[PDB]
Amino acid sequence: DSCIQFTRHASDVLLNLNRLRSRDILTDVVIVVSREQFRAHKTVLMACSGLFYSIFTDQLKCNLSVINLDPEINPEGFCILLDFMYTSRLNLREGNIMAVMATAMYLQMEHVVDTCRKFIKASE
Amino acid sequence: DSCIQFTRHASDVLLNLNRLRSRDILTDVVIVVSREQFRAHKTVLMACSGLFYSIFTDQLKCNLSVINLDPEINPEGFCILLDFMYTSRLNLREGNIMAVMATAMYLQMEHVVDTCRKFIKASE
Amino acid sequence: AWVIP
Amino acid sequence: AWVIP
Ligand SMILES: N#Cc1c(NCC2CC2)ccnc1Cl
Ligand SMILES: N#Cc1c(NCC2CC2)ccnc1Cl
Ligand SMILES: [Cl-]
Ligand SMILES: [Cl-]
Repeated sequence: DSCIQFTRHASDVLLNLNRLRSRDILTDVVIVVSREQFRAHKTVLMACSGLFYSIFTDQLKCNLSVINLDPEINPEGFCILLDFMYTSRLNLREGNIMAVMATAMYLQMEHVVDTCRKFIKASE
Repeated sequence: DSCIQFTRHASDVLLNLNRLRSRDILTDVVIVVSREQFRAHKTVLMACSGLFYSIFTDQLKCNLSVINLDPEINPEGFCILLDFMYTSRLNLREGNIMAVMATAMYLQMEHVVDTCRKFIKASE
Repeated sequence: AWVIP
Repeated sequence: AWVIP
């Protein structure tokens, strides 16, 4: 069923979560990538990334306020993926597709990986 | 704009936030309505409700783990609105529209209020 | 917005 | 799904 649905709701929720992120409101984690720091909400990171879901469902790790990622991870690539988590928008460019696909494979973000391949398989 | 967008992303994020809520994963607040308890995430409540946004941006209130709502609030009405926050789906019925519109006006949920009126203005 | 899902 | 927003 009887339920009615508000089409822009899920996107409106995301818009607000990103405004809370930009204003540093109720952010509970710091992600460190090559000496650069990214403040986020653990639940948004879990909802998006299979890696972060594994990290925050771990009895010891769920308690950490700071998470250091693999040193190979480019901070720009991570920043472009953190923005996608919060906006549904991916700033995919020829200059960053390699760095962004490598960051999405690591974070277990299947849909980013999928399209990332398609753009290079068409570029070749 | 150059950005590409994944259409189901925002809804997929919401689907996962609701699965975390159902499994009681990283829930940080307890909402009390007429002796009944609702476990949620403060950021989702803020993203949806103008009342909860005011509560969790308040220097003293943001620190509370338990929030007691006005006694007039029906727990079923609140439960139906908490489900809408997490799913974008509203279980609107003739038997609950009065209790659900009164709960949406209090929580400052303009879009629920708007449609709630429309259904009664057409019922009269 | 509201629609039938 | 991917689209041009
Ligand atoms: N949150 C969350 C979550 C999940 N996050 C990883 C997303 C990349 C898929 C996967 C499965 N189930 C849950 Cl509850
Ligand atoms: N979160 C959040 C939020 C907000 N929540 C209330 C929603 C009912 C609208 C309103 C305005 N700005 C921000 Cl950051
Ligand atoms: Cl993804
Ligand atoms: Cl609303």
